[PDB]
Amino acid sequence: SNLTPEQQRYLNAKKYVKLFLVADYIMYLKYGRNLTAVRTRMYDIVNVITPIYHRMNIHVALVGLEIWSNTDKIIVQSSADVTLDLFAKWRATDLLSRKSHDNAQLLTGINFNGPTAGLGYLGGICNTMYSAGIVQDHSKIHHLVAIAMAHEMGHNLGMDHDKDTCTCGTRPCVMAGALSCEASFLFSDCSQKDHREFLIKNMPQCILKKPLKTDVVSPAVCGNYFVEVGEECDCGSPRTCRDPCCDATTCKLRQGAQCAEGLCCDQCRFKGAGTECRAAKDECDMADVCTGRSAECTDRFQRNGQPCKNNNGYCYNGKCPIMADQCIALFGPGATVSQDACFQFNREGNHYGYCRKEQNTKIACEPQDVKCGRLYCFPNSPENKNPCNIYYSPNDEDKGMVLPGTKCADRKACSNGQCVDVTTPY
Amino acid sequence: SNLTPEQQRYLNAKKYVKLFLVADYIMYLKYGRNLTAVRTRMYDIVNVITPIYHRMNIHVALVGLEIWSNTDKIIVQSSADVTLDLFAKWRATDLLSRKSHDNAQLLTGINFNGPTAGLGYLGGICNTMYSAGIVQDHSKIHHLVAIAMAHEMGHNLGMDHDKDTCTCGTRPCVMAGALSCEASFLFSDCSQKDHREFLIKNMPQCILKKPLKTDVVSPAVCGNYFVEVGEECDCGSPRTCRDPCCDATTCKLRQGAQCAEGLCCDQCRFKGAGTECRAAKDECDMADVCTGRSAECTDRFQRNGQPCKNNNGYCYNGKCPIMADQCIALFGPGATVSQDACFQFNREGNHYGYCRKEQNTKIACEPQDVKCGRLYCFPNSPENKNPCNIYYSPNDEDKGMVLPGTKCADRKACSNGQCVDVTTPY
Ligand SMILES: *[C@@H]1O[C@H](CO)[C@@H](O[C@@H]2O[C@H](CO)[C@@H](O)[C@H](O)[C@H]2NC(C)=O)[C@H](O)[C@H]1NC(C)=O
Ligand SMILES: *[C@@H]1O[C@H](CO)[C@@H](O[C@@H]2O[C@H](CO)[C@@H](O)[C@H](O)[C@H]2NC(C)=O)[C@H](O)[C@H]1NC(C)=O
Ligand SMILES: CNC(=O)[C@H](Cc1c[nH]c2ccccc12)NC(=O)[C@@H](CC(=O)NO)CC(C)C
Ligand SMILES: CNC(=O)[C@H](Cc1c[nH]c2ccccc12)NC(=O)[C@@H](CC(=O)NO)CC(C)C
Ligand SMILES: [Ca+2]
Ligand SMILES: [Ca+2]
Ligand SMILES: [Ca+2]
Ligand SMILES: [Ca+2]
Ligand SMILES: [Co+3]
Ligand SMILES: [Zn+2]
Ligand SMILES: [Zn+2]
Repeated sequence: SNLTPEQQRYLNAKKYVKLFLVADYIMYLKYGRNLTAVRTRMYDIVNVITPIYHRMNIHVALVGLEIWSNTDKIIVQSSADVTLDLFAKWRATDLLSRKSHDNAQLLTGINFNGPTAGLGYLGGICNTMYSAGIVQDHSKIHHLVAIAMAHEMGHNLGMDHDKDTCTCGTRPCVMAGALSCEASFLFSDCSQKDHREFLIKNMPQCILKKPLKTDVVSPAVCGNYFVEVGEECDCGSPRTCRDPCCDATTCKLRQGAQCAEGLCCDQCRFKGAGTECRAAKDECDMADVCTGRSAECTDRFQRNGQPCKNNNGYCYNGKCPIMADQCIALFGPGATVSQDACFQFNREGNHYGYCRKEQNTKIACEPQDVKCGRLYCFPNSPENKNPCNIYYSPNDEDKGMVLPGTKCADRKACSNGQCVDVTTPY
Repeated sequence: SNLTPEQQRYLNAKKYVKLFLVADYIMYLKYGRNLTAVRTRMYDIVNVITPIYHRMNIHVALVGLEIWSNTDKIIVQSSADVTLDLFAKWRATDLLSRKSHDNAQLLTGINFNGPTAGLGYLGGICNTMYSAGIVQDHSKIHHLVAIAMAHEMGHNLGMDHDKDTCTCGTRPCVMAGALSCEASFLFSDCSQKDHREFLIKNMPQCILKKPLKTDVVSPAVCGNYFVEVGEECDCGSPRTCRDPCCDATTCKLRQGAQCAEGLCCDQCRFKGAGTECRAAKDECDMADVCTGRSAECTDRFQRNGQPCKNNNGYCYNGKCPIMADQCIALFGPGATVSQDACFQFNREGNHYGYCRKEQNTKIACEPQDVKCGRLYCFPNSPENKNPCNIYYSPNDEDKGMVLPGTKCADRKACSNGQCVDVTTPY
């Protein structure tokens, strides 16, 4: 109730963690230079992690797998801390450059200094440079290694270590700071909360996108609640399965049934074509309709240029980019758009003030394209004595620039560093 | 059901296990190419083993450590069975030829196929071809890796897996078929009995020899029940120590104490000079007496020459070496000394028949020193057609020759490939 319609809508949204596992050189050697063995080892670990996170309304999906059999791609060392750091960086510049994934975990055969069996950036989930974690293949029992991985992933998802009071049952919980073969596959009531609050406050977007059945590289497992290649539906085990449209025993649709789950499926039958499946959430969202011959129901948004937010902007691919909200995202609450005069600094085409970067140079904004270059904000505070303040980033000079589609005038929005009319398909 | 003098005598003897550990290349990489780390690992493991086996009157002592930091000497595969064989043969071939030890254990970071976490020949202790075992550094907790090694060594000591009727408390025992991370460091009642029986019906001699304090390659540890360099005594950990003569904390004798161990040590004091500390086992043995100013009991014997074995041999360093028994030792029962004529082949000076080596050459025997070269025996098998038979080891050529002090002529014995008189100090 206290949660915005979006927050509640976010929490209710099923979660997916497109995971990308990585086995290091020692893992390859550890398993007799047998890629099949290493690969299988990982698959199993996943078969333990998946059912664990189901109780968190999160489906871990192995969308990728890499075994450094020819040689490691990062200086994996006894220092769990350094290893994590190097792994994350590699993951940010190398891996993410060729394979899109929500989180990556490193399974190494090396032995980290001290009792630590893994590390994972707290809340780093979805984050390009922090949604990672490392785990030592510390025990022969893969069930224990999986828990270790779930632990690290637990951190990535905002969860902390269980404190004395925290409980999940009569045995230790995944987030217990110390392992043991008496460890369960349950998260303490604390973890449950920490996670929830984390989600509410951050709402990491990436964990919302469901991977394609083909994106999953893990051997299809019937009963894991996820329809994988070769399966028609997955409602879990015959005992837990609650969908009459599916045969939990073989993961196949039952005679007559055309679909099992989905917004466009009622009583095991494709909803009539034209029937609405998803209503409009905002003034830029367009109610979705069922094709009638499919089980899914793609999402569509209003046509760009559609006035939104009391005529303060124009819809852009479902969103309503306002120059005001952008300042609040760059500097925080209370932040406001600097007066017009400020944007005139874009006509200088200097290091920060510009509109477009054709090749690598900087083109000064045209007198009528100023509000499309660098965004000048002003934190509405009785302290700040500067009306014009920009948000620069040495790494990305685009960061801090007026987002595309941002209303730069009446019936106009920024396309490519220029204030153009919103009456033209953009 | 009864126990023979030699058996009881053997049982009472303090047992020692000069262990040699070997780490594979993966172990090297598994610990960041840090020899200190790998050594420390092996050291910690021995620290857990020692106390376990002491309860068995067995003092484990690390007399050798070899880390294959450059390359493995054998092809360590995921097949435990094949690795055990390769290692067992390597030891019998390369290792034993470089350093003497009672038993070797291969600690590898490789993962064995299936649940197997180690392997070790049954009752192969002291055997040059079977006193070996392979252990997987499967867990991060060296405690479980120690129990694993203790388990394999257990087999080497004639111990077998525990039956559901065997116990050692509430926790599972070392020789438990399944390795629980809650496993204790105790041996089941069955384990202890099989061991006793094994020792009685075998009496592996190598474990009777105590390792010189200078042979222990492992760092001195006050509490390892072994008086190493810089220690006056070692009653184990200060917590378990029960010896009223030793300061378990400093491994120093307490005030008013002259000793803590020794046949000539009683109640922390030296037994008075003259006191008997050992009876004569055979006819070539002389009762031993305490000096009064020492805790040890030197085992003196009869002067070499004393008639023994019903006048078939002459005492030699506490033993009565006679060809009669030698043949039986080399070719089993029924084997008897061949007829004089045979020994003539020793004059041959050829490949096998000789009396002694200079360096690479062999000084053939002479008409009299003939019966002091290669021992000639013959099987009593009716199907036998050869009177002169020989035992020859291409590995060690000395093997098969007549034993020193062995009664050759009448009142003479073999000294150095020569039949010298027994009256002369040989
Ligand atoms: C690589 O590892 C795989 C297993 O991880 C080995 O294949 C297994 O072989 C056994 C028979 O000994 C089968 O019972 C298993 O089902 C197989 N595992 C599966 C499902 O692949 C394979 O032999 C190893 N490679 C080699 C030849 O060393
Ligand atoms: C090589 O391995 C040894 C471990 O045997 C490391 O030494 C340890 O260093 C830590 C400090 O980080 C101490 O707390 C431990 O007590 C040390 N172990 C012992 C007993 O030596 C050493 O730092 C490693 N070297 C490298 C390059 O990492
Ligand atoms: C197998 N090793 C373990 O169980 C050690 C135990 C431990 C860590 N710190 C300690 C301080 C005192 C006593 C024991 C420990 N803990 C770990 O590996 C945990 C480390 C962690 O919290 N990583 O984020 C991750 C694990 C939960 C998978
Ligand atoms: C960590 N894995 C284990 O505990 C497995 C369990 C196991 C062996 N055989 C089985 C058959 C069916 C199911 C499980 C097993 N056992 C071992 O590693 C034991 C193997 C052995 O007997 N070595 O001599 C050595 C061990 C005591 C250290
Ligand atoms: Ca499935
Ligand atoms: Ca829609
Ligand atoms: Ca000691
Ligand atoms: Ca004596
Ligand atoms: Co003792
Ligand atoms: Zn943690
Ligand atoms: Zn066994």
